[PDB]
Parts: sequence; structure tokens; C-alpha cells
Amino acid sequence: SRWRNLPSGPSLKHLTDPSYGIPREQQKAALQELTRAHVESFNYAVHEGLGLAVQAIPPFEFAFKDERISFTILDAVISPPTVPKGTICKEANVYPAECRGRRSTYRGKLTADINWAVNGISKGIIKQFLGYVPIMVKSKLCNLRNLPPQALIEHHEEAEEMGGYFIINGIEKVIRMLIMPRRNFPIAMIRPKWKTRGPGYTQYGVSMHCVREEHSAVNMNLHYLENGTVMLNFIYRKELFFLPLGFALKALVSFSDYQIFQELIKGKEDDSFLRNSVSQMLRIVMEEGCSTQKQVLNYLGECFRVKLNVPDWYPNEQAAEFLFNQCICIHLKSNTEKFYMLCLMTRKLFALAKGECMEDNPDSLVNQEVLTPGQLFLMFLKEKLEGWLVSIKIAFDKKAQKTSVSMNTDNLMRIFTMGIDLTKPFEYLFATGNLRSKTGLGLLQDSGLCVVADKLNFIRYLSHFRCVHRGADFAKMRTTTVRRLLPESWGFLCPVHTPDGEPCGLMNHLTAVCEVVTQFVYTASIPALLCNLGVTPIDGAPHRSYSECYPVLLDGVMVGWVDKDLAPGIADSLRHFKVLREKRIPPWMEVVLIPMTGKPSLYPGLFLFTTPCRLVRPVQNLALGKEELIGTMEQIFMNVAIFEDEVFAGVTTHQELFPHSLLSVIANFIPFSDHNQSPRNMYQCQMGKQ
Amino acid sequence: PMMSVPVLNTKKALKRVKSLKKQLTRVCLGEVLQKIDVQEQVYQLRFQFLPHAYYQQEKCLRPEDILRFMETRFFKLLMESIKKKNNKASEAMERRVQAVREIHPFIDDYQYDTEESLWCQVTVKLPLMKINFDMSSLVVSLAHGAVIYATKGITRCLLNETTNNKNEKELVLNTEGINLPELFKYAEVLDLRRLYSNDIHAIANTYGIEAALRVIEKEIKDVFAVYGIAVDPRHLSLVADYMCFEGVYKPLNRFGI
Amino acid sequence: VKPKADVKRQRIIEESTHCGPQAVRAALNLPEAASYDEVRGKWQDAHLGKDQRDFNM
Amino acid sequence: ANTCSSFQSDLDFCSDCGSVLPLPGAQDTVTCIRCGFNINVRDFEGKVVKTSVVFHQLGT
Amino acid sequence: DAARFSCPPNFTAKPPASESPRFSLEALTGPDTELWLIQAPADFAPECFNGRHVPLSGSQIVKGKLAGKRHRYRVLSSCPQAGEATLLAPSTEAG
Amino acid sequence: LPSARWQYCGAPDGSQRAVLVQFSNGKLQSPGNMRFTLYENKDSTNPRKRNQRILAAETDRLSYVGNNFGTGALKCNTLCRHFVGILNKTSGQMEVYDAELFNMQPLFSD
Amino acid sequence: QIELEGRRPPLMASGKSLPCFEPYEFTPRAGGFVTGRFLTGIKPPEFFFHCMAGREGL
DNA sequence: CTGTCCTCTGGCGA
DNA sequence: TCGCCAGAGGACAGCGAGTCAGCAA
RNA sequence: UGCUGACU
Repeated sequence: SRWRNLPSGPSLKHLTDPSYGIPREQQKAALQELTRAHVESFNYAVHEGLGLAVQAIPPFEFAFKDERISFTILDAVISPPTVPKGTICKEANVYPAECRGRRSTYRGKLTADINWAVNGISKGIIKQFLGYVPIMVKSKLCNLRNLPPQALIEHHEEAEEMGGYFIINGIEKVIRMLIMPRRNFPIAMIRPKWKTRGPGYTQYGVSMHCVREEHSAVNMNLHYLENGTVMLNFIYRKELFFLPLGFALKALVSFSDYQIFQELIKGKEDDSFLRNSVSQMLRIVMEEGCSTQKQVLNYLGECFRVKLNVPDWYPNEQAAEFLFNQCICIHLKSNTEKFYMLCLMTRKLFALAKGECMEDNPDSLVNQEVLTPGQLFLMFLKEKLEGWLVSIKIAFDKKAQKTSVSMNTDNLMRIFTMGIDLTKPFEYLFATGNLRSKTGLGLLQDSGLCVVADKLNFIRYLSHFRCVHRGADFAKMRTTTVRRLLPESWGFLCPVHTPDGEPCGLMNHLTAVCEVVTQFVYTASIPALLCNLGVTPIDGAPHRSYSECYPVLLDGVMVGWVDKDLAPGIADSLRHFKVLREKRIPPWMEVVLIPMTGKPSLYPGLFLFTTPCRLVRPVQNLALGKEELIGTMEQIFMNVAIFEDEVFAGVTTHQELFPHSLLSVIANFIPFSDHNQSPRNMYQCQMGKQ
Repeated sequence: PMMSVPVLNTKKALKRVKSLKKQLTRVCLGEVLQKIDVQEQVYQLRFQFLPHAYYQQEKCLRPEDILRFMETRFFKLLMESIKKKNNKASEAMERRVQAVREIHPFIDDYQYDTEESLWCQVTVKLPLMKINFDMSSLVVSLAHGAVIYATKGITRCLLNETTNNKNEKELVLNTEGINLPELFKYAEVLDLRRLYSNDIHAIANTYGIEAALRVIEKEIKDVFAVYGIAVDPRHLSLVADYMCFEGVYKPLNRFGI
Repeated sequence: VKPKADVKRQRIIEESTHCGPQAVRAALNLPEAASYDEVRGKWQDAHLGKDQRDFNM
Repeated sequence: ANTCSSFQSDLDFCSDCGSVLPLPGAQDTVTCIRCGFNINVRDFEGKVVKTSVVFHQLGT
Repeated sequence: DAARFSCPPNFTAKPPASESPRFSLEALTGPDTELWLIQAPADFAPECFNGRHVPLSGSQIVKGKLAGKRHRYRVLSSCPQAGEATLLAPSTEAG
Repeated sequence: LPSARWQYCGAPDGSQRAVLVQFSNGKLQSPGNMRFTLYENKDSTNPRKRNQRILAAETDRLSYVGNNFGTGALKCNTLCRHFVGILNKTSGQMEVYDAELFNMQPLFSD
Repeated sequence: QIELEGRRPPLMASGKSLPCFEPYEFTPRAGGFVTGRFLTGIKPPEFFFHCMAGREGL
């Protein structure tokens, strides 16, 4: 579906039709699904994701005179564009047709209602006007939403437009999907420049990219040291901090040292260098002074208090919680789940170190995901809201420190004193493209984030909403290995559509059938279903040996240890649910089962991703004929015929929708591309856009 | 790095070369081993060496020499590495065993294998306080870079049978390392005039600079030849004369100016 | 290309679709025959190996 | 109770390394037992039989 | 001194059941009695197996009826693994 | 293959539950010297609190405590359900009862 | 025969060179041996292998 | 990224 | 008993030409 | 002056 009604051979009797010029009743729907990832991401970022972003937003308490004041942001709301104040007449709405005639930004009003209290018994809810945030064109906060092609012609619009862009000074910036490592998945890496991080570090380590509700991202690295010990590197505000593990594990969980140990030796309970190295982690740095959860939190609090910039009246135990909440495993609410996830990433470094597992290439799309326009927008919005709080209360603390009793008279005159901020910062990220942030947003790139979308042709324009940039830093590299066109980008990136000069292999384009996931679902009844299917909870009684069992993960949270002879049936049952839309399994969950043999293959286990930024692509599910959607990592463990008569009985689990599914939208406009040599189809793709 | 000496074309030389090739290849403790058996503060170790059926054929080794190697070099490099770790942590069987423990204060007694290295273990003990871990890691990271015996710089030889059609009878003893003097002893097995190497710093040290000029020129020519390109010799002559102007092979780079 | 000359090309292409097992096997120096799954396992081992010079062979 | 040689058994954390004869009571709950364990922990382990070895690999 | 667990004020010790002679230690130690640990999904209705012959070894599919709908449950039976949950029973010997 | 006839005599009101204990630090070498005390919340009116229970185990050297609420309450008590089967070998009948699993842990206070 | 780095096209992490081919498939077609010509075009997998080689060149 | 250049850097018989 | 053969990492400095445009600080 | 595109 969504690829039915695809023409079988082209026609010419549509031109020369008695109805050629009559504007149609509804828009095309195939052209609409091109910029769909740019619009459905913003729709979340601005309505459902903004509430979550402001919900984290720790209440900004600080000291005034001898008083402590708390300010929390209860809601933030962005309004469609409109004539400034009422100083104008006859039409409140403001349609993108202008700001292209004039040269201006299509910007909506962002306003929040802060709530300031003095010890929690004196309080008043003021509604400040934060600033102006740019708006996408058909984005639910725009005035051209829900307009048929005929009504879209009386406002001067294309009658076939799909916006997915911003108008910053009338220039139509087109923020494009950048490539991120992955989200909520531990990638074991062998990078030789890591041993320079300290005296005894090795070139082994599992990295994790954590994202919470699309508003926060953080990168944490577990490093292996030659002694058998594991360190944890976290970054706060662009500074790298190294905490021995054990300090982290004891803080997160009030469990005995033996129970923490019994967890990090789950699958290798016969190995003795490991058993000895786990004990060195628990005793060597933690029986040295701190043996209760609080003392660990207290010691960790004192060392990190200075650089976490915590409140002075905060107990050290409270400053430790601040570090764990804001720097390690942002995605998981619990501290018990954060412990089990740090334990599986370590259990994996021990397997990479002992050569029982294969390093995950960071440059394979198996271990890659995309950064959409809504993730960048919210992740900047949230950071700027926190900065606004900080600046208003800088002004507060600095003005007078004077008898707030009567000073409740100018409280609004105070908040407005710094509410003059949030507007120009936002336009810089859009007009210039480069990012000025205290934390780089867990991004790794600070330029080329937004680019000009130029309508030289409609094949230059349509290729800005299907571009995927490996990164802007890779344009400066001696080695060329992020330019290799690996066989794992089959159906997800076009082989032919790549710039053919300095940007080659770095700027790719999605195939016609590929698509970005953007929906958000409940995923709460899934952990309770996995247990009905045969999984045994992380708590215990695996029924086997922890080595003949698969570690089940679901979006960063380890459900735990499906038996080894139940993993295949569980994966097939879960795949049948998603295909037939049973249970509540999202139609796009990736049920992956990386089998385990004795060979140094990728680390075994049943993963189940359902996050909102992975690439998926349709394939005709044989044995059901029900048009499944598979992902970049789920496609490596399944056979997908292309033509029929290539389908076999045991082989050919799936089948592809059309034979030319592999090629991009532009590469599908080249006639007979099969009989030309390939460097020529790469120049045709670049010449059809000039 | 490489070498190529023609083989002298005499019946005796052809026979001696087989032994020569088998003599210069490196044999390393790790290339001759089956598996270790480490027990652990009293750390025992049995090496369990390979049978001669499939490694003596092209390595020219004998078991007494191999085992004697463990007694005098490996079993003391082992204590050397144990100290490397512990400095920053906080009728006839009899004479051999005795001299060996005369020199070290940790070992107790090894074994003997009167029948083709049947069971050859050792025992150590540090009784007071040492970091008892899977020290197999150390005794395995060390049993790889431990080589029985090798000519310095040569990693393997090989006789590429034919190199000519005009006088097809030519034989060449190519090598994948570089040690010029360690071939001078075979001036009757191999032709030491016609010796060639791609090093140009080693030639410049054994034969002089006027002999390195021609190696430079021939190297540039053979680099261009693999692509069919052919630069005129009058250019390489000038480049080699400038590089070797002041008596040494000087680089054509930022430190040459 | 002449017909009656594309028939030979087609038969040669058909013959070329049977030369993988022998090639790989006789390059792993495996028993000359009787192994049809030991060869896949040996190829997998050579592929996940550390040195990776029995794979280039 | 069935925790081996580095933990407290009754309690939870892991004991310290041996110096004086008595089990080294932990910084918390210093109860002591089995000053020196009965048998020194003995370990049976060896290497692999494909690459290091020229044996076990005549054919296969 | 062992800091003795101190019961919070909102909790009270539950007396043993002298009306429970079933889970009595005596009943459970009978030569013809075997104890089994059963783990099931949270939504599992044990009544759906009433009268049905659950296996004591291996793996078997057992069919159950709940609310008119047929359910099939894979039942895995095993040898107790060291470290499994221990059943507590009232004992007259323990005061 | 040996099989048993399944019967859920179970709990009369479901108020009745058996008690399973698991120790976080392994197996107790001498479970015979342990005294277990089960504590229940006095608040029977609050559905949330009425099922809160504490299990305490006292030894000569240490105390263990398990709870079915709060951080110590673990996921397995809900995602999965635990039962105890009492098999009569002679009759081949298995009586099945609801069980509550307590994860036991050591006691110390500053 | 397609050759990227002087070697055949690389395999995935599971042992298959392309989603269409079984893992560790012996046929030369699975290793980049293109028997098609530009006269009568090359099927979709050979077009991908040819694209990896043309991109290696650029 | 890769190379030289550079700056040390403590370690056994004379 | 520390000088010189060996031995280690750290630092720096290079990374093809030449064009055209826009946008923004 | 810089970042984005682009040409051989």
C-alpha cells in the first residue's frame, strides 16, 4: 500500500485532456509523502514534544537577599503567525505568500507561563512572552494547513506544494537529515586514538548515544583499561569527565557488591580474569572510603559539585543525583534500569576485549539513524528556555537583593527584563546554519545544519527533502572509508545519486520507497507481552545458564534473557504481530535477532527498536503477502528476492515491492539507466539538478 | 624491504640453497606451540610443543635447541615481565634444572621429556602478596613475540625459480627483510655481485653513495614502469645526483632545505 | 552480436554458475570432496578472523 | 552464604586482599571466618587449537 | 550488635496461620509431596489449566480456555537451578 | 513423559498468598537458623497500601529485608506471576497456589 | 568481475554480500561477477556492485 | 594521517 | 655510577590548481 | 572575511 496505483507504463493522454487546467479537488499525495518526514517531525516538536521539553526543565531555584525563590515553566505555546499586535487591520492571519514578496521570516509567537514561589506558600502565575520561533509551511502552526489546491491558488501558492521548509528572510531554508550514530543502543567500537585518554586506556569501548523524548541527547563512552577495569567518560557542557565504574554502579543501585558482581559476570561465570577484574572495580576504588549508596553519592557529589555548577544550599547527595539525571543514560527514568543498561554495555566491552565479538562499524547504516528538523528544533528550544530562566534570574540576583516583600510589585517588570532574549538566538541557527550552544546538543557538528533550498528546477528542490549528509566534518579527511557505498544501504540510500566531486559518498539520497519513522507510540504493553511470549524478566530464574540465553532490549531498557530455543519463535511471533497490526506492536518495530554461534560475530541478542528516527522501507512479506516494513539493521538477517522466479522455498523470507526500489527518485527519471555505465548515471543525477 | 641475489649456477650451490632458505626464515616460539596449561600464587605452566611432522619440514629446528631456548630465554623473560607487572602494582635432568634455578629464585622444578617433548611444565610461586589474576594473558602476549632464532632483519626467503628467458637458467633468492652483511657469508652459494635491495640507505652504508645513486634511479624507474609510464633516464640521473650530492641520501623535503 | 554466437555465450554463462564451491574449497586446501558444509564454516571462520589473509586467498 | 572468596557472604560488599592470617574483615561489619581458605583457588585453562597449533589441524 | 531490622510504625507483624495446615512444613515434607515453582505471564489465568495434564519434563503445548477464547500455552519444565526462590512455610518449631 | 493433573485450589479470597524468598547475594548455607517475619501495612482502606508487605529475615550476624513496594520491589513481581505447585506423586495431582516473591537484602543503619 | 580494493565486493556483518544473496553464497554472481553487458542491461544487483566500483573510482 | 624531528629517560659495566 | 645504545611518547606541519556565485556576520 | 552551493 501507498505504492499501489503506480502506473504500469507511462501515458501521454493526460496532457490533451479536457480538464488539464482545472485545479484539482485534493493535492497529489505522492508528492506530499516526500517532505512528510520534515513536516511530521515538526508537528511533534511544536505541540506534543514542547510540553515534554518544558516538563523536564528543573525548577530554577536561586537566592535573593536572604530568600530562596523557585521559578518553574508550566506550559509553553507557539501560535500560528499573525499580524503583530492589532495595530494592523482586516486580516489577522499571515500567509507565506508574503515574506517572500517582502523579505521577512514566517515566525510564530512563543509564550510560556512561569510560576514563581517564595518557599512554596507564596506564588503567582505570570504569563511571559518568550519570543518568536520560525514556522514550517504546512506544519499545523501554519496558515496554509487544510487548504485544497483551489484555495491554495487564491493565496499565491503552488497548488501542489509540500512545504517542509522555513522562510528565514524569504529564503526557504531546508534543514536536512543529518546522520547520527544511533539512539539507545550500545555500539562497541575499536578506535585506536582512545588510549591517549589516560595512562592505561585501551583501544576498546562501547559508545552510547542517549536521547530522551527528542529533547535531550548525551554521549557516554565506557572505556576498557588494560588492568581489566572499565572507566565511564561523560561530557557535561563540552568538558569530558572520567568516573571509574563502580562509583556509578554503587550510586545507581542500593545493592550489595556481590549482587552488582553477579550481574556483570552473567554470561561468563567461568572466566577468571573477569571475575578478578570485576572485584577490582568494586573494591579498589569504592571500599576505599564509601560503602553505602549515600557515601558514594556524597563523594561523587563533592568532586563534581564545582563543575556541575549546583546550588550552594544543595546537599552533596543531591548534586550527585543532578549528574546522573543530566549526564548518564538520559533515556531511562529509573536508576535501576540505568544500572542494568550500564551493566549490558560493560558485559559487551568484556566480549570485544576478549575478541568474542566484532567491532560495530560506525559507518554502516546498520548502526546509524537520522536527525530530523523537529529534533534539532526542540533540542534548541529546550536549551534556549533553560538559558532564558538562567538569564532572568541572573538579572534578578544582580539587581538589588532587596526585600522581595514589596518586590513582588515589579516581579513581572523583572521577568520581562530578560524575556527580551529568546528571538534573535533562534534566527541565527536558521539564517546562518551554525550552532552556538553551551552543549553541542549531542551532535558532533556545529555548521551546515540548515541550507538554502533553491528552486532552479523541481528536481533540485525535491532532492533537498531526501538528502542525507554523513556529516560536514568528513569533507576534511585523508582516508576515504565513509565514502564506500557498503552493501547495507540496499533500499535505503541510492547508489547513483551522490554529488560527484568533493561531496561524493558524503551526501547521499534516500531511495523512493525508503522513509523515516516519525510517529510516537505508547510502548508500555510491550514489556508485558514479551513476557507472555517467553522472555524472563531481568529479575531472575532465566531457566538456563545466562550463556544459552539472548539478552532482550527494547529501546534502551533491557527486558532480559529470552531463552535460546525460544528466541526464534519469539522474533517470528513479533514480526507477525507488526505485519497484521495485532497487539499494539507499532507497524514499524524492528524485531532484530542477531544469532550467536561460537564465532566472533556481532554480539548476540534480541533487540526491538521502535524509536522515531530510524529509516524503514517496504517489502512484500512472503508467507503472508502483507507489505512489511524493514529497517537497516533488520535487513541484514533476511533474504529479499527482487524478481519472482528468484523466490525459493526455504530461502527468500521476503520479496521487494518493485525491481527499481533500490534507486532514488531522481535516478528513477533517467531512461534505461541499466545500459549506461555507472559513472554516467552519477553525472546525470547531478546534471538534472542544474 | 627486499633483496635479490642470483644463485651462482653450480651443482653444489643449488643443493646448499635449500638449506639456506630454510635457515633464514624466522621460527618463533609461538609458531611452535600447541597450547599452554596454566594453574594458579603457585603458577604452573606446561608448553606442550608441536610434533616434528609438520614444522621441521621447512624450519630447520630440533627439540633440544627449542627446549633449551625456554630454559635460557623464555623462562627468564617471563620473570622480567612478572617484574614489569609487579613494580607498579599497588642423572642429567638434574644439572639442567639446577643451573636454571641457580640463576632464578622463583622456579622450583620443570619436567623432562625423554620422548619428543611429552610433558614440559614449570612451577613458580610468589608467596606473600601478588595480584592473582589470569596471568595466562602475560604468558600468551609473551609467547608470541618470543622467537627461537632469526637473522636480524630477514623475515622470510624464497627462491623464485625463473627470472629470465634469455638464459632461463637463472635462480633468485628473494627476501622480505634487509641484512646485507648476513649474506656475505655465502659468496660461494649466491652471487654477491648482482645483490640488490630497495632500501637505498642500507646500500648507501655497505657500498657507498655512488652505488645508492643507481638504486634510487632504478627504484624510480621500476615505480613508473608498473603503469607503463617511462620517464627519460636523463631526468632520474639529475634527481639522483641532486639527492645524493653531499655524500648522504638526503630527503627532498622540508628538512632537506 | 551475431546469433549462433550468443548461444555459445549463453551456454558459457550457464556453465559459469557452478564454479564457486570448487574454487573456494580447493583454496582452503579442504578434503577434495565430501565436505559441503564444512566449506561454508571454514569460509565463515576465515571471514571473522583477525589476520584476514586466509580470506584474501 | 554461597558467595566465593571475595565477599562477605552474610553481608554484601566484596572483602579486601589477604595480609594477616584472619579473613580480612571488611570496612563494614567486620565479622571474620576462614582466616585462610582450605584450598588455594586452582584454575584449569588452556589456549585454542586452530591458529597457535600446528597439531589438531592435519586435515579438517 | 546487629542493627536489628526495625519495623516501620505503619506495619504490623502478620501472625502465622494455625488455620493453614496445607503449607505447613509437615505437609510439605511428606514423602509423596513435591514442590514446584511456576512462572507465568502477568495476564496468565491458572484456572484455564484446571483438569488438564501439565508436563513434569520437557516442553509441551497446553491448551486453555479463558472467557470463551482458546489460548495455547507453551509449558517448559526443568531441573531446579541453584539459586532459585525458596518457599517459606509456617513452623511450629520456630515459635 | 511424566505429567501432572493441574488444579488451582489457590486462595479462597485471593487474600491468601504463599511466600517465596530470593537472596541477592546467593544461597543461604543454613536456612534452618533463619527466622522470617512477614509484616503488612496497617492501612487496609488504601488499595495501594493494603498489598504492601515487608519480609524480614534475622540471622546471628546480619538481617535481610525484602519488600514488594518501592525500589526494592522488582519488575518480576508484576510482568510475570509466580505460583507454587504442590505435587502429590501418588495421585499425579498438582495443586497450584499464588505466590509472592521477596528479594532479600542486608540490614544496616547509620 | 568487479573489484573494489583489488578484492571482490565486501560482505555484510552476517556473511552476505547483498540482501538478495544467501549468506556465504558460492556462486560467482554473489561476488561481483557481472555476466551482463551494456547491450542488454545489467540486472538490479550488478547495477549496485557496478555503482560501488564507479564510486570507488570517483 | 603520517612522517621526522625533538626531548628527554632511567638503566649496567668502566 | 651515569654515557650511550636503546627506548618511549609528544609536537608540528604538510595535505592540487584555478574559477563563479549567494548569504550573513 | 567566513559558511554554503557549483564548474573543469
